[PDB]
Amino acid sequence: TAGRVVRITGPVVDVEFPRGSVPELFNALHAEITFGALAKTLTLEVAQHLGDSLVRCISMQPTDGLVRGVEVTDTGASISVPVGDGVKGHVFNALGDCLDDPGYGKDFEHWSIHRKPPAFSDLEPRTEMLETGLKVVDLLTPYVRGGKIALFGGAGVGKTVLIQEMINRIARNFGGTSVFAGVGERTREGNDLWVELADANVLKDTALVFGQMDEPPGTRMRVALSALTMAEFFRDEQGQDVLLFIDNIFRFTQAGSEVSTLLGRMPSAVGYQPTLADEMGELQERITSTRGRSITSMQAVYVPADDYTDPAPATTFAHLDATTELSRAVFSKGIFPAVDPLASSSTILDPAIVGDEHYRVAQEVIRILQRYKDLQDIIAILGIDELSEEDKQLVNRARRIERFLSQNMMAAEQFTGQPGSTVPLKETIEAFDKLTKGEFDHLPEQAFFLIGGLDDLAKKAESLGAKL
Amino acid sequence: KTAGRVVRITGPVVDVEFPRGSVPELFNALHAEITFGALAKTLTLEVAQHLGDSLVRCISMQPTDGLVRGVEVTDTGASISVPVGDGVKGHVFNALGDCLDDPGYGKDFEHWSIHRKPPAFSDLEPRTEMLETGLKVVDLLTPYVRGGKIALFGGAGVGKTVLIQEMINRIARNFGGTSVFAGVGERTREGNDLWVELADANVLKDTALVFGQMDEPPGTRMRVALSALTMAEFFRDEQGQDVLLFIDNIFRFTQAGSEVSTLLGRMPSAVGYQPTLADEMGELQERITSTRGRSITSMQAVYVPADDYTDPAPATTFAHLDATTELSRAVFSKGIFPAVDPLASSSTILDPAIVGDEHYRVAQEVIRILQRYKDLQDIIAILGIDELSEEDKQLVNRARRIERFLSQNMMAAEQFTGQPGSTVPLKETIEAFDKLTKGEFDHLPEQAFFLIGGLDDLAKKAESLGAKL
Amino acid sequence: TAGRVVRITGPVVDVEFPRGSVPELFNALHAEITFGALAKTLTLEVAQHLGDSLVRCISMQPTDGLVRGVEVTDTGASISVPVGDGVKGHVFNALGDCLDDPGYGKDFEHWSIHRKPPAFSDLEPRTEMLETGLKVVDLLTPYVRGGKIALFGGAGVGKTVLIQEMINRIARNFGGTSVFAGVGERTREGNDLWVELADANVLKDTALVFGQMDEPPGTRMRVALSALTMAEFFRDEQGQDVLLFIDNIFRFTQAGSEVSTLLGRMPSAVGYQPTLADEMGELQERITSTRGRSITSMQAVYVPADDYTDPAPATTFAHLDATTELSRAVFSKGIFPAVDPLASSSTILDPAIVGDEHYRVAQEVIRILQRYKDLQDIIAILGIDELSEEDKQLVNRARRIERFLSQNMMAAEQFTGQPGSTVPLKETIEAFDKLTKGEFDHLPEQAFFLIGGLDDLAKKAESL
Amino acid sequence: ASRRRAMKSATDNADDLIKALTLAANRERQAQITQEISEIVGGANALA
Amino acid sequence: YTGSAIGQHWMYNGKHVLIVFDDLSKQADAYRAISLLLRRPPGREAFPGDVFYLHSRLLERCAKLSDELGGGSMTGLPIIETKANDISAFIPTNVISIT
Amino acid sequence: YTGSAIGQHWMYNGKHVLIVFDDLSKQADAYRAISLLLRRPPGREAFPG
Amino acid sequence: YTGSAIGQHWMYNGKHVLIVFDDLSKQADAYRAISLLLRRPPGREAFPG
Ligand SMILES: Nc1ncnc2c1ncn2[C@@H]1O[C@H](COP(=O)(O)OP(=O)(O)OP(=O)(O)O)[C@@H](O)[C@H]1O
Ligand SMILES: Nc1ncnc2c1ncn2[C@@H]1O[C@H](COP(=O)(O)OP(=O)(O)O)[C@@H](O)[C@H]1O
Ligand SMILES: Nc1ncnc2c1ncn2[C@@H]1O[C@H](COP(=O)(O)OP(=O)(O)O)[C@@H](O)[C@H]1O
Ligand SMILES: [Mg+2]
Ligand SMILES: [Mg+2]
Repeated sequence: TAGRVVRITGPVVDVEFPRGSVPELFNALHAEITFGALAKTLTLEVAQHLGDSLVRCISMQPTDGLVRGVEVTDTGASISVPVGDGVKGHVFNALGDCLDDPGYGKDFEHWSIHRKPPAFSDLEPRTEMLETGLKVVDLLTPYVRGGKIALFGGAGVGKTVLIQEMINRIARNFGGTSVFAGVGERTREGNDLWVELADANVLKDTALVFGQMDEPPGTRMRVALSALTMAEFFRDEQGQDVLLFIDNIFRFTQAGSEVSTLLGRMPSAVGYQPTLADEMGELQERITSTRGRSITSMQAVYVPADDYTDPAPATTFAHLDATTELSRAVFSKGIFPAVDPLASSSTILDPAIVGDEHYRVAQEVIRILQRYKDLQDIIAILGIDELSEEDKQLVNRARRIERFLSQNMMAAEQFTGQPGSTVPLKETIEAFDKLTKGEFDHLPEQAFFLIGGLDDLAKKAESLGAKL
Repeated sequence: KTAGRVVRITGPVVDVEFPRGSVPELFNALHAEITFGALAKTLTLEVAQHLGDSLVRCISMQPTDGLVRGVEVTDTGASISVPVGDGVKGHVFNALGDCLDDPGYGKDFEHWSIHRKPPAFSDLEPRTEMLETGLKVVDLLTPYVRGGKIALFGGAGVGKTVLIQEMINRIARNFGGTSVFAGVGERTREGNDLWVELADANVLKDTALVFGQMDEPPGTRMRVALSALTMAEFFRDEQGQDVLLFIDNIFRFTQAGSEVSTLLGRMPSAVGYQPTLADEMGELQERITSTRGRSITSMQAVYVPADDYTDPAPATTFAHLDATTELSRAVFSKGIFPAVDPLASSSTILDPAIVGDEHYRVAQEVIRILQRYKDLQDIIAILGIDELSEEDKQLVNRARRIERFLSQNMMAAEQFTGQPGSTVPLKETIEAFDKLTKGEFDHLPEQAFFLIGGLDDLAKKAESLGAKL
Repeated sequence: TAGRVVRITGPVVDVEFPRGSVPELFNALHAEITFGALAKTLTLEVAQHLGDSLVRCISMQPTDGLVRGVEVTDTGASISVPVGDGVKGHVFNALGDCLDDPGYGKDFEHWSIHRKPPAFSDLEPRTEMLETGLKVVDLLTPYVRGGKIALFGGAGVGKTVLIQEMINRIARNFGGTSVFAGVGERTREGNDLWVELADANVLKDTALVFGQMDEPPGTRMRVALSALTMAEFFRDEQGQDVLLFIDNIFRFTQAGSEVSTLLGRMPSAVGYQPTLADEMGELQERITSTRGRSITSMQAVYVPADDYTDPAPATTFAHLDATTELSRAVFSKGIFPAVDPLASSSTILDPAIVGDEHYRVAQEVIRILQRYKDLQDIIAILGIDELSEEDKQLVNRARRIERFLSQNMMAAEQFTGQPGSTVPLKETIEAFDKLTKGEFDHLPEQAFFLIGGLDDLAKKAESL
Repeated sequence: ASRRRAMKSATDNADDLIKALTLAANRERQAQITQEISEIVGGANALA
Repeated sequence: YTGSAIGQHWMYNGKHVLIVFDDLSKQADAYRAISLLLRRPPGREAFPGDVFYLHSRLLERCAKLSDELGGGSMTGLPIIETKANDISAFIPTNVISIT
Repeated sequence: YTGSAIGQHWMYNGKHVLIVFDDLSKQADAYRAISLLLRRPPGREAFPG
Repeated sequence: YTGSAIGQHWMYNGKHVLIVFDDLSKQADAYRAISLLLRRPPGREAFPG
């Protein structure tokens, strides 16, 4: 009844089974690599039924050392991971194996990682602001409790630092459960996060699932599903509020595209798999709060080559309630967090949810920044003296506003030595109202760089000789 | 017997079926016969791939028009070989070693296979001896290396061939060693002009010319460089004689390789190029090299398609060079000859260790001024020079004078303008550009610096214009 | 001898035939969809011979409901459209089926839509000008008889009224006829054009052929050939001057590109079909003057991304002879037709064709209008008073010239009581020469609106 | 008067710059479409 | 097409219908995915050769019927999401030409 | 190539020939069309190598 | 990978290693060439998936 390996080509393995014993799609099969240096048990996932009792499968582990014709065993079910309160405080890989305690969790209940999304009738839109203490996020991209939040950006613009900052700000005081999913990111970052959570004593409430960029495409494709399965158990079964952090969700799509052509799929535009949107929707529609069951999800989304029109981020955009879009231009200016205020968005940034004052101040800030962006090239070529008095005043205000949107972040201390700060939402709204009214135009713009609230502004202005 | 037969013909590429045990080795030469009247000839096919079932895919050196399926194909048992020795000097050959200016000549010479491994890594030694050409821009900003590899990049009609002629005049003329010229996919009339010019200048007696030109099948255009390089290798490794190797154009070798790869059925790489582009280029280039005690100064003109310097061909060629002159369409448009882009060109020996502290300082100051002018072009294209600061205005005037003074009346440019060329000693070049960078000639008009040699020419032209140096 | 469907892949259908009965290329085959909801007769155009007595065909109708193995009939000829005087005043699809009266024209003579251009010796080696009677077109951008004219214009600038005017003029001043080819025709706009031409009473003089937007690419690709076949019959058999309209030619090119993609052919630069130029040439070279009779074609051209170097517009413009830009600014002035005198152009506006005096007058008009356009911004912002007296008089002269470029069209009668006017070319040239000289500045501006020659100008002068 | 002349010159130079940039941008647009199609069709052929 | 059929039932019965498609670009992406998975030849942006047909046959069902058929109407409000305000992309170009 | 061969016949007989190609852009387009119809992989601007 | 293995032998035995890859662009090009010669389906810029 067992199958045998017929073709091996990178992470894709063709397996022939006796007629009537062909495994179902997404079933987990087991093969053996007996070579001493690389001896292991490969988990393959059935991807396609090629016909003639052949199945195309994706290896979860490197196929180096695999031999043609070796026995392949069908487990009869999909990949399944342990679920329950025992996952909290531990590190797992995509297959449910505990890393910091091998063998732990083997006796837990195991849930299949493949699952349909919640029924549409159980979906309730979430409109409740989740305060963070970050000026730019709270003012322009207010996050939603139980909603879907994303941090878009190119390589090395501050997505991981921002995720760590939000773990510090949100998860530390969180009363429920946290799940972190490292998807195709740096192993060193995973170790740093593990140690930092242990230090903050947040780890006991956190389940960490890692599949890193050194893993084959299959692991990077299924790690997000594993972590989401744990989070789904905590949501549906345990009935508790869940935080879900994913970094980086683009790696799921990228891993899908890596094996797409080896599966016989004709490429789509920009070298992506034809089923980009379908797989992304299958994964994302599970990352949601249902009626009375809350998942506040925060996802880092890599934007390939800073191109926000790339198919992957463009498809991802529709699945989010709030989006903080980090910019390489803002980054290179030195502003941190390198948020693009004109590009970021939030579905609860309207007067009904945040109130008239907050909405008006945010809109005025956006208008000033848009006008400054329009005038930037004029200033570059013809100089600022050829602007009108109103335009010059607007430019001064806009420069101060953009500096004040930057903040000394708690997780950025290792990069600046400066301890971080938290600004209450009321103070943020008041300070930016004052800025838009021109009440701080007498201070040097350098006074507004990487500070907290108004008291920090006054102190830094004093250090620079100005008075507030 | 043991001869194969033609089974498939797809332009220059031919599939040949041999009896089992008689499949020729890779790169072996095979002979077929075209018997049709006007096209009757003998085809030389180079084995390129083993397809299995005792089939070999081969690249034809001559056009396959008139070839029939099933004709007998004979295996020479070896690869294409070319004549070598002192006898090749003064004669014109094609890629296969046939003498063109005197058919039958060199058939009795020692013959070397055109395929051989590059020198062992242990025999390689870096070369850093400066080669003084007498061109201001080259000597100052991109000093050439004696025994090193020099390249001249440029789009269509920017002056690559004229600069190759200039360097033949300036280097090969009073040269004690041998010279090998390899025309690779260039104009045939240019080959005839070079032949006649070398005969007139008496340099032909020391030069071996090998031509595979535009109207040749891609196989010939990708093997002629190997043939000429084989003659150069014989002179380097057997007679211990300093060798000059001029190649024009090596991008045509890459292009012919791309055409062959398309015909061979290989899956295309980016921009339609052959997947083995870098590998073929490296295999060719690593053979062009000096070894310990054996010097080859090679100078290759590299064509840049559609002025695109990021095209894979020149992009991979860049890594194989010690000095790289980059000819620019914009500089050419300004009328500056040689149309060298002083900011994109480079030389491995332009460091204070090799060329001295003052040479390096003057070169770096010139480069800094030109870079600042390039930066300011964005402002100047809109508002002109008058919106700049006084420092920037002074720098821009200095930069315009410098870029004009990097031009020169070349020896090979006389045929075009009728003006004899000029040679500038390196010491004078350094002194003159030091004076320019310090603003000692700012009062002279810009045109005083255009297409001249040293400071004496500068004085004469400035006086003729109306300013006194 | 009938074939049978073997493969169905969207609009592409493979058909197997007995060995000795494989249809010729471009032959029209018939198949039947018998499912009740979608029952119809598919027309298949043989595109390729795949071998083994299989042909790859493009379905002219959606293949939904088609079944493998259904019998396929070969008509023995390519797509044939009805021809004759009977096609006037009726609407046909790309296959020659009447839309306003199904079954009409079945008994007319039928011509294959695939025809070759006139032989080389039969072409006219001397270019000729088509005198329309419109001042602006005749003077500034003369039309070429048997030539091609691009029409550019945004919504609501009188493009439809201009087409009606050209239909009127070809029918009345040449004893000719018009064929309208709606390539990628919006059904709403097709119905609007039908009703408007009927109301204007010029529908009797025009034959409409619609390949509509909701059709598979094959009919959108062949509708232009169908209309051109009707026009060729009128030119060759009836000995008439024809005026063929194509809107939009870019949609013909795009339908060809889509057909090429469906047939699995490797796309060319910018993704167009490899044979883009060949198809464009095959279409355009049939619009020519032959043995004293001509087909003149006005063609709406869409320029992708406003990029005139794009392969589609670049290929189309290689065949065009004149350009007529309809300007929103000109229309907003009340000038009709809203032809942009400066954006428009014509390749025969040179001394060798239109003579020295026509060129001289046209160039003077262009210079004056260009100067006025340059001064317009100063006028608008800093005011006329700022301009010098020389500039003021030049502005007055240019305003009078641009008003006189307007004309009371024959298509305007249905909108305004006055009938249209025709202006002989010589009279137009002399009148505009005098206007440029400055012989009518004393007359008021309003005198120059919507009139014909100098007699109308004089009469409106006394009237005011 | 000289400022008027200078601004007229600058506006004309901006016209020329915009025209050249639009030409280059359209060339880049066409090249990108062609390259995307080349990649798509090459992948499809590899799977043929 | 489901929405268009539901609306067409009312339109042919003398009613007036407004249909919003949000967004047609997502439909085009889904159809491209299906066509690629069926190995149909691709064109620009990997779209099949009948994506323009996909959208045109849908949108031409929005019509103002004549009084003979009851005078019902369906008004279409297709929505297209451009990227970087690129209206010259393939699907935006098609839908702009169609509407 | 037809025009070139006709001219070459005269040229190789001591005659002087002037050949005009109007224009080679369209010949390149036709050759590209033939190559793409042959399914030869294209290069820059979809042209054959 | 050879250099990485040599460095890893020292790293796993308590030594500190510094490895320079000069440069990975050419390794990527070589891998693309190998993959194309094996006729594996290419991706962006002909690189393998
Ligand atoms: N130093 C110079 N002085 C004057 N004119 C020159 C000079 N160099 C080049 N030219 C002009 O440029 C033309 C092209 O020169 P050359 O043939 O050397 O260019 P190229 O880069 O080799 O061209 P191609 O791509 O056609 O092979 C020459 O015929 C001559 O007209
Ligand atoms: N708030 C900040 N303050 C100072 N430096 C920062 C900040 N955020 C990011 N950086 C710098 O930018 C780098 C990239 O951040 P990270 O989020 O790790 O990359 P990515 O955005 O690719 O995830 C960091 O290593 C850090 O040096
Ligand atoms: N010569 C003219 N005289 C009077 N009115 C005109 C004339 N030409 C156009 N118009 C008016 O301008 C409008 C333009 O509409 P139409 O001609 O249908 O162009 P389009 O179809 O592009 O909107 C018409 O409604 C018509 O009333
Ligand atoms: Mg990161
Ligand atoms: Mg040359």
